[PDB]
Amino acid sequence: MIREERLLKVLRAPHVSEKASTAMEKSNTIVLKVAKDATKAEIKAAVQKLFEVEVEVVNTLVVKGKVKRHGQRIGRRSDWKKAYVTLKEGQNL
Amino acid sequence: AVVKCKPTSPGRRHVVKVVNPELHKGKPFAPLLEKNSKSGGRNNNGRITTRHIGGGHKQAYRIVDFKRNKDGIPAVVERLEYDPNRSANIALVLYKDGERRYILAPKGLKAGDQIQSGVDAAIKPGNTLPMRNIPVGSTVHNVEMKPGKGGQLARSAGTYVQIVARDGAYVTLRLRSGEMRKVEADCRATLGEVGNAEHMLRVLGKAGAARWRGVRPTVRGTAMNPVDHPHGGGEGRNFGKHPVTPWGVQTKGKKTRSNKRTDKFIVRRRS
Amino acid sequence: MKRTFQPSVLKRNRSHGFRARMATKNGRQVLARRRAKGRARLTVSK
RNA sequence: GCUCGCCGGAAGACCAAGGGUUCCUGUCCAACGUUAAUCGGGGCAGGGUGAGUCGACCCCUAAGGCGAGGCCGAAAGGCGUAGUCGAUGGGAAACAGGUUAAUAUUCCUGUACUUGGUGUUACUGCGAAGGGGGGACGGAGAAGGCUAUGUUGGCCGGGCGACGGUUGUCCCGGUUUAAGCGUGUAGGCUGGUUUUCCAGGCAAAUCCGGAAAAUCAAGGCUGAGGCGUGAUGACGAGGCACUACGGUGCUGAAGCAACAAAUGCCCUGCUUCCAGGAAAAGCCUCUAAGCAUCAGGUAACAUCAAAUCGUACCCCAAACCGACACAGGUGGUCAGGUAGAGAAUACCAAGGCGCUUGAGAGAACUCGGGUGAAGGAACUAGGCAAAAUGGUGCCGUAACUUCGGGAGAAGGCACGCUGAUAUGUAGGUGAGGUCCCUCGCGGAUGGAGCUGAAAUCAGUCGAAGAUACCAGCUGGCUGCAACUGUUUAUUAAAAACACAGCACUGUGCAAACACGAAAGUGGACGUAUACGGUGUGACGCCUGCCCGGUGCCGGAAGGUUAAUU
RNA sequence: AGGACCGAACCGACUAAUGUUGAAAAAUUAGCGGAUGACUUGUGGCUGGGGGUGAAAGGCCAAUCAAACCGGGAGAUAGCU
Ligand SMILES: [Mg+2]
Ligand SMILES: [Mg+2]
Ligand SMILES: [Mg+2]
Ligand SMILES: [Mg+2]
Ligand SMILES: [Mg+2]
Ligand SMILES: [Mg+2]
Ligand SMILES: [Mg+2]
Ligand SMILES: [Mg+2]
Ligand SMILES: [Mg+2]
Ligand SMILES: [Mg+2]
Ligand SMILES: [Mg+2]
Ligand SMILES: [Mg+2]
Ligand SMILES: [Mg+2]
Ligand SMILES: [Mg+2]
Ligand SMILES: [Mg+2]
Ligand SMILES: [Mg+2]
Ligand SMILES: [Mg+2]
Ligand SMILES: [Mg+2]
Ligand SMILES: [Mg+2]
Ligand SMILES: [Mg+2]
Ligand SMILES: [Mg+2]
Ligand SMILES: [Mg+2]
Ligand SMILES: [Mg+2]
Ligand SMILES: [Mg+2]
Ligand SMILES: [Mg+2]
Ligand SMILES: [Mg+2]
Ligand SMILES: [Mg+2]
Ligand SMILES: [Mg+2]
Ligand SMILES: [Mg+2]
Ligand SMILES: [Mg+2]
Ligand SMILES: [Mg+2]
Ligand SMILES: [Mg+2]
Ligand SMILES: [Mg+2]
Ligand SMILES: [Mg+2]
Ligand SMILES: [Mg+2]
Ligand SMILES: [Mg+2]
Ligand SMILES: [Mg+2]
Ligand SMILES: [Mg+2]
Ligand SMILES: [Mg+2]
Ligand SMILES: [Mg+2]
Ligand SMILES: [Mg+2]
Ligand SMILES: [Mg+2]
Ligand SMILES: [Mg+2]
Ligand SMILES: [Mg+2]
Ligand SMILES: [Mg+2]
Ligand SMILES: [Mg+2]
Ligand SMILES: [Mg+2]
Ligand SMILES: [Mg+2]
Ligand SMILES: [Mg+2]
Ligand SMILES: [Mg+2]
Ligand SMILES: [Mg+2]
Ligand SMILES: [Mg+2]
Ligand SMILES: [Mg+2]
Ligand SMILES: [Mg+2]
Ligand SMILES: [Mg+2]
Ligand SMILES: [Mg+2]
Ligand SMILES: [Mg+2]
Ligand SMILES: [Mg+2]
Repeated sequence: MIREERLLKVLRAPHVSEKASTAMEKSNTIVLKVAKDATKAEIKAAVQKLFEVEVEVVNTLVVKGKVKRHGQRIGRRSDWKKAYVTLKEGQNL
Repeated sequence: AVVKCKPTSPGRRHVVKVVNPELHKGKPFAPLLEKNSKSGGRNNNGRITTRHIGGGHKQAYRIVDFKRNKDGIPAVVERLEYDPNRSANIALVLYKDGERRYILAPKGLKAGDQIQSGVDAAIKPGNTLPMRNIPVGSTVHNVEMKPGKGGQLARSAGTYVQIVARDGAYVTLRLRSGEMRKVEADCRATLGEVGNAEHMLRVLGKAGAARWRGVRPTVRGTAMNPVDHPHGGGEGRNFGKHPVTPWGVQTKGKKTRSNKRTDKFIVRRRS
Repeated sequence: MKRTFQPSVLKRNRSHGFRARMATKNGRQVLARRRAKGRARLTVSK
């Protein structure tokens, strides 16, 4: 039983974009920004308990941060985790 | 069974092969097999310490019974087999109690023959006895040096040892080298000679044949520079010096044995 | 033609990596020298 | 956009390594791009990488590494046992269709499969660090049976032709379907079963190994492909409608056969040879300590779980190694048509490109090529370079020889197209039909249809029929080296090195010898028919004299002679 | 059968021309040798500088080799320019 605090930690932000929106309309999938060390089970439990929604499967990928340049200085953005989590055709979050 | 190849190609013209139809054409007895990877003449420091070793065919090691300490139980020769690890052929024997072992195949030992080891075994080729129990003048092979240690003398193809005399707890033996050596009379010996005596009649025929056996080429010292051999140097072919090893030791007639511990067991040197 | 540097991450890590340096006192002297100089990158590991 | 040209065993597609956002979209043209640039692998901003089944991770080990104690060493350290790591190798499981600007075996649809944990039912002897089996293994060679794939016919849809002809023996296109499950086939291997005993497998074993009985005569395992199902589905030419002109949506015929056929599969097979061809685990089986109306195992069902990391993009290259957007280097897989022996070669398909300065002119000279009167090596150090030869079939072929060769010696003849033999032959493949049985993926016969060389005779066109690309120059005397190999990466490929063979010599095993102050290790899990060193260098005929000098081997009467006393 | 024969891939490097501030700090083009073996190639591993490795050219040991490279003794010494 994953604790309340861990569940409250593992969710960070929704992922807003064209592909995420299309997943929402078509496959009933919401796309999330989650913690880097958050596992599929933790994401599922947190989504179920805080969004009050029923979940069937969680797909995860890690995004590699981009190396950009700020005034001749090298600088890199952080890696992050993105979750494709599918809702079971009755909740419409 | 010594047969020469027809000269269909320059590398076949001089080849002479020894082929035994008596040998087993199938796979060896698996439970008596072990792996032995190759060294290439390199020691545990990784340095070359014996030259001219490398490459060659993969070989599996056959566990061979050099002790023959399973006295009392008879055995039958099941077949003869090719052994890549040695010149001599090996024989698979089945003991009547159900155990199988490899032994060096002596001259004349064929499938179906019986063998036995012990103090009370008959004097016939293949049987092992203490030399205390073997008549003086018997041709033996696979001779122990220390009791219970296993055969160490006369193991190559075609070799044997002559039991010359027996006085005290010691027997005088004549070795293949011509040396006369005293060994303790409790040391076991197998009657007869080692088989495959035609092994020395083979002609390799080509350089690749020596390469298949894991021998790498030998470079004459006189053909290199003085920095890396005592024989090196010269404008054209020159020698002008006494022949030595790559390490400077005279290599035509200088004796190198120095073992005072075993000097007492040598009756006469090979000369 | 075939030049001298043929990259391989595994071989590079095993030859010059942090674990390899730490495995001998001479390698630890290399690390001590590079820390004393102030190197931003001690080894090829990162 | 329409023409043109180039690659197509790549200049196409996909893995691994390596790189790391170069991927996609919007915007910008300062600097970068060998020119311009509206363009870019450039700048700036956003987006994009979805797995129980792919890989890593993980279980198991090779070479090798590290290494508790240990052995050794001024110190630092070296080596190594029990162990523990280490893939380039062994070990469970997923396919087809569809979808984005950029991911897909990961997403959706449909159909599957593996492993484990829990609950129950029924039955029951379970239990390992141990035993046994298995995993588990080389080169070459040969068929046979298949498939990928191709071509042709049939079928379906469309067409009737810019210029003579084209309702046909005509033109164009399509004719696709998996894993899984069921079947156990061409073929490969092995004789089974129930008894009684036993110096073996460290003890035990009912398992393996050995000894004997009786009985039985067919049991067992393995295995491509095919067929049925999967699939009344999906895909499908084209057609109807828009289009923001990028594309979107609906509908949807035929969807069969014959023949040819791999270097892929059966095949970790079979035949054969000598140079004699990993390990460990998973897996199966056997018991010991020990638990024993419990545990624990087997089978059926229910349920839950299969985490984490990688997944964009280049990848024979403008993204990797070469300072460059550099004519260089870079392991594996895929493998269409015509001709062809072919993965050569020429032209093409799918697909991908015109190589990031152009425009004129038509001097010398330079580079890369074509042709050349008469002569034909006169050139030159030297035929350097060029020119020439070049295929298949048949005929024919010398000295010499180690009897294999020399040899493709040399030299010569035929070669296209059409018809007949023969409406398409020899041969190959083979449907029906009939017959039979231990009934099926069975045998005998039968031969329709399909495919199909080569030869002969006769005609026929050209200067020329191996017409292009492709593709030996040949012969004579002689030095050296026997030969195949190797070498001065980057001026030397050779007569130099090596070699099989020969000889001398050392070495009795704790071998000699080598690497190590040592412990150890190699030699070698070898044992004188073996191992090291040295010289010579296939083979043939052979290898003469000198031991004064130097070295090495043996001897110790005498002389001299150290530490020591 | 074969360190057998012709010939692609693949490995090499005999001749010539070009190039020589190169397209390239060793290549290109046309020819050339081997091409089932003493063959070739991937991945990983071992051998360390008076040392290794070497079918032996003083070859090679990261475009460096009759003694690698880096740091130190070090401002070696220089009757020489
Ligand atoms: Mg899923
Ligand atoms: Mg993932
Ligand atoms: Mg030797
Ligand atoms: Mg020799
Ligand atoms: Mg020389
Ligand atoms: Mg010297
Ligand atoms: Mg001379
Ligand atoms: Mg002289
Ligand atoms: Mg073309
Ligand atoms: Mg960028
Ligand atoms: Mg782009
Ligand atoms: Mg510009
Ligand atoms: Mg860009
Ligand atoms: Mg210790
Ligand atoms: Mg160690
Ligand atoms: Mg180990
Ligand atoms: Mg391990
Ligand atoms: Mg691996
Ligand atoms: Mg893509
Ligand atoms: Mg077919
Ligand atoms: Mg092949
Ligand atoms: Mg991709
Ligand atoms: Mg360069
Ligand atoms: Mg360019
Ligand atoms: Mg390039
Ligand atoms: Mg290559
Ligand atoms: Mg081609
Ligand atoms: Mg001109
Ligand atoms: Mg010209
Ligand atoms: Mg010309
Ligand atoms: Mg003309
Ligand atoms: Mg002329
Ligand atoms: Mg003329
Ligand atoms: Mg003439
Ligand atoms: Mg002349
Ligand atoms: Mg002249
Ligand atoms: Mg002249
Ligand atoms: Mg020429
Ligand atoms: Mg020419
Ligand atoms: Mg004809
Ligand atoms: Mg002359
Ligand atoms: Mg030669
Ligand atoms: Mg040659
Ligand atoms: Mg050179
Ligand atoms: Mg050269
Ligand atoms: Mg030893
Ligand atoms: Mg010589
Ligand atoms: Mg000679
Ligand atoms: Mg050959
Ligand atoms: Mg040849
Ligand atoms: Mg070379
Ligand atoms: Mg070339
Ligand atoms: Mg060839
Ligand atoms: Mg160099
Ligand atoms: Mg020096
Ligand atoms: Mg000083
Ligand atoms: Mg100075
Ligand atoms: Mg002076």
